[PDB]
Amino acid sequence: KEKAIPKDQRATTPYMTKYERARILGTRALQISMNAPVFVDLEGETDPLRIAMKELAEKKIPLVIRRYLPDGSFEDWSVEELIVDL
Amino acid sequence: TRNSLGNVIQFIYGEDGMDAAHIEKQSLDTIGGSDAAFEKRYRVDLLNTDHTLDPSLLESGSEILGDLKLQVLLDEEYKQLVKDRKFLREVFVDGEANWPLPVNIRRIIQNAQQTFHIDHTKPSDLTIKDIVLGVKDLQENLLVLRGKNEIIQNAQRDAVTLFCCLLRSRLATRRVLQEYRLTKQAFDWVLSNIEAQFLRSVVHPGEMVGVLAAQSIGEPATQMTLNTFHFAGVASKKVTSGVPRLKEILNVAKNMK
Amino acid sequence: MVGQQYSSAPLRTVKEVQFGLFSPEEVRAISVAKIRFPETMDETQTRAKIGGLNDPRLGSIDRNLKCQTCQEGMNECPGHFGHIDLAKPVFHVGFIAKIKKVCECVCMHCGKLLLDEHNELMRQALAIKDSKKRFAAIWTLCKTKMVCETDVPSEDDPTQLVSRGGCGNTQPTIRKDGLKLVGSWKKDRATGDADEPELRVLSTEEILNIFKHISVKDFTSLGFNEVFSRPEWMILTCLPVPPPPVRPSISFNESQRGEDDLTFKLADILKANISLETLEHNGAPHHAIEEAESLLQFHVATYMDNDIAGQPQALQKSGRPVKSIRARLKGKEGRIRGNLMGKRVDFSARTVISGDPNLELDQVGVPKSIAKTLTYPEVVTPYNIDRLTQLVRNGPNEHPGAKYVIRDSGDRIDLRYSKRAGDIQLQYGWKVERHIMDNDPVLFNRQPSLHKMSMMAHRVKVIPYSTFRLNLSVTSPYNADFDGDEMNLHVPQSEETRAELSQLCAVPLQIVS
Amino acid sequence: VLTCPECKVYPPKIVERFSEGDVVCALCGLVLSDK
Amino acid sequence: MFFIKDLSLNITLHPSFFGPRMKQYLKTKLLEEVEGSCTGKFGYILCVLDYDNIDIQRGRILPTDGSAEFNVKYRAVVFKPFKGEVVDGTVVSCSQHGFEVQVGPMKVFVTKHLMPQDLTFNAGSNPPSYQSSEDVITIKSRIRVKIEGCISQVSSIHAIGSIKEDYLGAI
Amino acid sequence: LRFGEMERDCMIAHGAASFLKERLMEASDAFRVHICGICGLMTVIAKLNHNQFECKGCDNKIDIYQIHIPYAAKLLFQELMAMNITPRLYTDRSRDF
Amino acid sequence: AATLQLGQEFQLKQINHQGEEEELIALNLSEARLVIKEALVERRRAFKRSQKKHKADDDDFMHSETREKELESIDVLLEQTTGGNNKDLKNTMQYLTNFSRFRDQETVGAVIQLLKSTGLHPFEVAQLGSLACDTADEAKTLIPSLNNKISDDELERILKELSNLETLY
Amino acid sequence: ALLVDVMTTQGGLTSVTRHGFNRSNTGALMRCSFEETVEILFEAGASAELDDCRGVSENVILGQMAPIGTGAFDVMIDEESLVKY
Repeated sequence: KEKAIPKDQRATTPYMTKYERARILGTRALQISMNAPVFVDLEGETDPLRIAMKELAEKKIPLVIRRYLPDGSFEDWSVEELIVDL
Repeated sequence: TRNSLGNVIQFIYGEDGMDAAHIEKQSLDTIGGSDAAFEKRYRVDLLNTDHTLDPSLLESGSEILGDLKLQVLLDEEYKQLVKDRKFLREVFVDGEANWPLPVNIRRIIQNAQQTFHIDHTKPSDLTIKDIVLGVKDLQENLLVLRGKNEIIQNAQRDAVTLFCCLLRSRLATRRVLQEYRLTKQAFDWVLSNIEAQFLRSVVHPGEMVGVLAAQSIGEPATQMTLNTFHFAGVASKKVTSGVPRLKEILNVAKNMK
Repeated sequence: MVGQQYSSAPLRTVKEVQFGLFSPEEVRAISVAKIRFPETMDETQTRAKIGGLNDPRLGSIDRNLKCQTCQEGMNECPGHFGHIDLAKPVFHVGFIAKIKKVCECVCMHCGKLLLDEHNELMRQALAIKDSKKRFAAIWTLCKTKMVCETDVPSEDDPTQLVSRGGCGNTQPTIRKDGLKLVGSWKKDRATGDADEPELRVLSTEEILNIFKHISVKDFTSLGFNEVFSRPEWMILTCLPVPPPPVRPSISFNESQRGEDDLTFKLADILKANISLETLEHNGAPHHAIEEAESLLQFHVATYMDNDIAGQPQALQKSGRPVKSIRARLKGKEGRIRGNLMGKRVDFSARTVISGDPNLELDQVGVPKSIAKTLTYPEVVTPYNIDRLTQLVRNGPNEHPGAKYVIRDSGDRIDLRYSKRAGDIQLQYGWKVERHIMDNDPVLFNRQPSLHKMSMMAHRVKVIPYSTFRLNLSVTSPYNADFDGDEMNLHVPQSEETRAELSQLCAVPLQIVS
Repeated sequence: VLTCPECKVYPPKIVERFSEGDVVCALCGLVLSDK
Repeated sequence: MFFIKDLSLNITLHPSFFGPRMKQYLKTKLLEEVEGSCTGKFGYILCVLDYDNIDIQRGRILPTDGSAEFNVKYRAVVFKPFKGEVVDGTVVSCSQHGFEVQVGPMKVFVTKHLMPQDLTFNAGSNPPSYQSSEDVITIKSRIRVKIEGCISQVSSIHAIGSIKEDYLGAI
Repeated sequence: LRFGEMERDCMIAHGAASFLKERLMEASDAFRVHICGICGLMTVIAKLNHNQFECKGCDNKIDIYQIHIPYAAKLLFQELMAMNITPRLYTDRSRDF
Repeated sequence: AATLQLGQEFQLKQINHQGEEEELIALNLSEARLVIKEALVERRRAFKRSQKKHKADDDDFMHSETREKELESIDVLLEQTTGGNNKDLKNTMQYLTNFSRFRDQETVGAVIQLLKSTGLHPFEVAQLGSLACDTADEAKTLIPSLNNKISDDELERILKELSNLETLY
Repeated sequence: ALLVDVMTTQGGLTSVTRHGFNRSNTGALMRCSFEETVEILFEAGASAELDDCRGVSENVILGQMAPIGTGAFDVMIDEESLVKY
């Protein structure tokens, strides 16, 4: 647990890349398509990808991204606190 | 920028950390031109009749004249512009002005003029203090590297040097009040839009830049064969260039033709 | 979900690949069947001879009988290794140069390095961590000391001689003739004899004995390893025999088995070995023994590499060269560049293109039959069970429809033979392999794929006729026109893959190159 | 010997789908061996 | 032999169980999968201590299937013998080749070559047993067996023991 | 259809690892292999009906691992080992042993 | 473990999750049976408390009149706590109950104190708690580790005292 | 700029051939991928060379997920937000 960086000493970008966005959407779409509970008010949609986008819009995806520094340490960022451009 | 073993190839990608598709050709206006044109364009003086602001441009033009703090700020700005001219002429010894850079400031200013229906026939409600402080703060709010020790600070200033030079070149006080005639609302809008469009041009970690660079270099190499022999049209210029020259550069041949 | 079976061993991922070399002890311990006969299959011509090349303990490739060692079908048996014992040690064709180089750098009698810590140049060489340069420098330095020094001047005082235990004998000069390593002794001029270097072919067993006598400090200094890479192992004594998976037999009919080249070469190796053995115990003259050893060395050398410089090529009975192991891996079509970096795939199509001005920018027209052949494994959930049920009822001969139904347990029901298009009731977690339907992402490309923008994603629209459809503005990134060009279509098979094709490679996102 | 574990009918009726690399029982449609 | 050890396990939770009650599902999965199992590295898994004090680790969603894998550490009481161990046990079945003794959850077999000749097989007795001058061994008779070897598979461990020396048999 | 080297390079340029892995292994040739945890070789004999796992050379019946690799990689490793070279596969957490 | 060959997996010094060295813990039939019974009844009490949260009799289980009543309570406990899916646990518990030398906690504590007062190895102590030997030499032969380590008079005294401590059924 | 920096990063001019890149310190399978396969394999065996399986080629040979873009990070579950709902 020595690798983990304290929240105050986080020196990575506070925006989320396109790769992280695509990975998160894919994971959430798979979990929804495997009958996982939905955290938002579904309105007439039957596609897991669109419901994943909808959950992302209200920032309700309960996932955490771990970013690997080259030496081996890592930095943990919640999906709620990552700024997504539109 | 590193490799599979962890060896650093570049301490920053591209030396400024910018994506290759967020970069357009823009002209640095400080380099070229004679000293008289530079002095007329960028110098403003509140005590000499030669270089005063016409009071019909600034809403508070009558009262500001003769002040002391304002001329000190303008003098600092002009010293900065002079140092920028010296540095830019040190870098590009050829004197060329058009280089690729992020953010098209001209289009942002044109959009501000078109959206707010700015009428040039009326005085503007801007303040010299506000213009200078706003430009300096916007420079303070441009970030590519977010370290905390002095090394990262130096690296980040080195990265953003040239863009700060262009930004100072376009947003000079006389240019704002006399050439654009922006109001306070349009000025705030321009500053916010510039910061937002800059922050979206940084390169995304995870990008495989090696294969991108290799493909970029070696795609025109395929078409290079056709026009290699144009120098073959000059018999007395039998100098290797084209496919064989690139081959010799890559092989690091010890016996050139 | 690979193997169609269950095992309790945990799943893990490879992190390191530590290379090395077999010791003969390892070859013996690993092997399960000491091959003994130059024949494969019995005199009844119905079963393989036990102890032959096709011993059942190694395994079988056929789909009826199972392996004797593990009792598993041909789709689960990896294969097990045999071994063959050699009468006399044989040089390995891939380390002759290294053997000679390390032989010239070590005394032929005392089995020790010609230098030690006293010399400054040895300190410089031992200061280098890079093994390759270290060995190269040590070789180019110590190739010129033909006599071992008994006493060396002391570092503190050049007038003081310290004995290093050297034998003081004279080392030869070694040259290579074909597969033979011939030495020449240049006797000292003070001996009174002429300066005629006596020539002799060095015996492999003597060289093996010399190498076995080297120590650990010299192990590290030369650039070898104690556990994995001893030099004594560079000379062959036992030859491992690969299982029949590596050399599969192609059977046209019940009694028509065409065997691989590798098994023919191995049979010849064993035949020569038994001939040399039966001449060895019969008290034959030394000339015949030398000739038989040369033949054995030739066969073993050309079994692995068949392109050796300065030798004839081992030919087949029809005149073609024998495809050795090296020729399997070295080519462009070999394993590395033909079966591990690029390979043929499933769920793909290839067809000519055409132009459609009514299609949107990022939409591709897919023919009907190509849409009826490729599929997608959709998961049955509360939101789709009605449409999926109607799709299953439709069957496989109608678009839209389905072609297979996978249960929770991994079993897969072919909808065509099972009358149960109108019978199967679907549950939560089952999978329907349905046809590709409008607005499904696909990957689309043209060869050669020179740059990033030549492989892009698209949304499907099912159309009649046999061509693909494209918008007339994407033909520039593809460098493609419509006078006969064919392009390739690849279908993703998951949700993560679909999201990657829709958020990364889409045509809208590839406009500013 | 290859038999369907659900029909339990002897002798088993089996059809090989070569173009799909499958072995299929001709009664329940179950897929027995692949590739 | 009963001992306390520290154990860990990797448990995969299906995506359909992703809710606020995930800890309960993990606890049920652990209790239902681990208790009563046998591992050749640690013998039979008899019991798990401090059920309320189960240690947990953050999930790591697998990139291939979406099932969340968790690493769970705990302390457990387990049973495992060693070479040369002597254990009391209960006779299970009687045969001419020897006998079988249940000790804990395991079986140790003894072959007729591994007992002194004074013990003779009586088949006419009900049940058939081994009779000697002093010791009589039969069903439900406490018998001490010196375990000589053990064979470990995925789900069980068999043992072979000998009583060839003195002070062995009925107690 | 051939998914060549140029295609692999283009997919690396885009940055889609999952598509690459699915195309390479799940769509062409996936194989499951038991490897020894001590010598790191493919010599382990497994009787799956009786779940009997044995390493003959090292006398191992506990440390045995399941790995998912292509089939051509297994062929390459066997052909390498048929010439007295040892490609010894190891696991991340095998340094403890 | 004739020569106390416990291996790495069962070393005398154990490294716990807290990282501190501890003496290896060995329990005989009585100690293990009492521990597992206590754990099972505690788990049952926790389950009942949880059920009451979502929405007296336990004193009779621990105090058993007879072996048969104890076995019936054990069966009820397994039905209400285990689910009946674990036959090996039932067999182990039956083996513990049928051949438990000591039923009361205080007597088991007395046996532990008597065996570990001399400071013998935990393996030997657990073996002595599991095995009842009439003579010291019988135990010494059946426990080769006890040879050369304990005086015969002390072993005889311990064995006689343990035999006296056995509660009559 | 990247190509030039790669070509002159080892203190000297390293040509883009086998002599320059296939004689580097990189992984064995990576180097044997092109034009000198069997000899590099022989040398790696004889010197007991250790491969680390971190480059693209080593993760393509073994059929795994290379750390390339979407594969450069790990996705993990946050229990706090899940319980909070």
